Amino acid sequence: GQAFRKFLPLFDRVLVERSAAETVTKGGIMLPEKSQGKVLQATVVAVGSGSKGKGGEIQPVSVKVGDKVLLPEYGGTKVVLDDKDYFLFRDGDILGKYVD
Amino acid sequence: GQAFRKFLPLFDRVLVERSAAETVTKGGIMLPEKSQGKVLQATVVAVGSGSKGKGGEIQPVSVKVGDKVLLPEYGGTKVVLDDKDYFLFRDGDILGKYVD
Amino acid sequence: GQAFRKFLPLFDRVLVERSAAETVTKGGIMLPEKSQGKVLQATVVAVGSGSKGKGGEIQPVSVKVGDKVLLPEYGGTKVVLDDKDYFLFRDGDILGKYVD
Amino acid sequence: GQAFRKFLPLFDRVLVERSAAETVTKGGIMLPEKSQGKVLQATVVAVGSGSKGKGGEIQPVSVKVGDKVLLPEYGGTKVVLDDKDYFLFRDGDILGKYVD
Amino acid sequence: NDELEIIEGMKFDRGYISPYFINTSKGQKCEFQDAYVLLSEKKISSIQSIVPALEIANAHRKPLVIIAEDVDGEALSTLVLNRLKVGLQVV
Repeated sequence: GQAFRKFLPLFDRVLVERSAAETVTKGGIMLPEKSQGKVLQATVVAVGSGSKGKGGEIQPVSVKVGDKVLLPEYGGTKVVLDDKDYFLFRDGDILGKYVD
Repeated sequence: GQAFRKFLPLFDRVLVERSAAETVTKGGIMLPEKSQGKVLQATVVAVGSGSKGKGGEIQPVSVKVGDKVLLPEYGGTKVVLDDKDYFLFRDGDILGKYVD
Repeated sequence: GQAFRKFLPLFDRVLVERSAAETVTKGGIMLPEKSQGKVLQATVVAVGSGSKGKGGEIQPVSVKVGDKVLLPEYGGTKVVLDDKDYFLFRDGDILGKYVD
Repeated sequence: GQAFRKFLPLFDRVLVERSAAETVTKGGIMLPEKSQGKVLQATVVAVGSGSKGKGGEIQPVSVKVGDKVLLPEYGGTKVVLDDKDYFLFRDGDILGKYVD
Repeated sequence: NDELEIIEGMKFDRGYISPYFINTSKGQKCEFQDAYVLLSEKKISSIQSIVPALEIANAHRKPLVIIAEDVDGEALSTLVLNRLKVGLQVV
């Protein structure tokens, strides 16, 4: 597993950071701070050691720290590290991955 | 897995694009834009790497990019790529496949 | 398994001790004793022998006594040892681990 | 399996006896007989033969007659032997064990 | 007899929420000099919304008067507790 700010996820949990919400449209129109809601773009900051749900030997997590991911809109656990907010998901909950 | 617009599904998820709805009947009668609802014809645009639900080694997805498929009427996750709407299903949710 | 105050958890249960709640902010502002609620920082005081949920031979617990852990906000069983309160969780319920 | 008063638990069931409730505090204050409720300290009086929930060969019960155990607050089946009350639990329901 | 009374400044006829804020025995008044004023259009309920103002006031060693739609149980409890056990100058 790879730690982050002295925190290490257990099993197949992945700790991610949500991207900043848009405040100005592609034009010059600014948006209320109550209207952005929640964003589903995230970056992986920490990864667990392996999946306990696999029979026999545990399998490694399918994502690596630094990847950009598309998250579900209903899951996630809130954690605070150095007063900044991070979200903990299960490796099977991550909807997709972006590539460059 | 096969990517699409820099997006890659995870595990056994399939990303598809819905076909355009009919606007004029086989005759000359045009249809209201509120009456078409949702269409169950789709084309596969991206495919995941393999199924995590299979014991032991993961199995490949049963469909390939470019196939035309008949989707269920209740499932699907909404995603936006280049401001166009695509739908993410599980490989086991796809009802059928069309052949030429 | 490792005992604590003559108490030994069974199977994969872990006995932990919650940290003390904050009473004064980083400044000079004191906080009401009814406002702190519950804290999710804990230290492991006792560990069970192994997991009964694993097929075949039982696996050891993934944490060791003395570790600092981040707990869930909904689980835990209350126990009293020498009139002090300790909490019993399952090894799979512990959200994360801290490192130094 | 080990019998008790001509009664033998089946499979992985454990028959235990609850300890007597406190009637006087550490001082001189006596307590109403309606206020003690239920006590979670018990002693094992009978043990079953083995677990039917284990695939293949059945495994032995993890506790032995004479041990002192911490029980859950929600389970247990009531039985009467020689007009005295005993409680029947499953081997996996026992929360903890005490040692001397 | 007839009387003439001149009212200066800004008097708006609202009293202190809690007797605990009184600091002057003769007349039963809460009196401060060189005080910070915190104006809140909406009700103050949670401790997070109120703690920063108290921290700012205490850092500079000045009293604080909070004029707000209302003060709820948690923030009011914090205010009374700090006033009673610390001498924090708040109303």
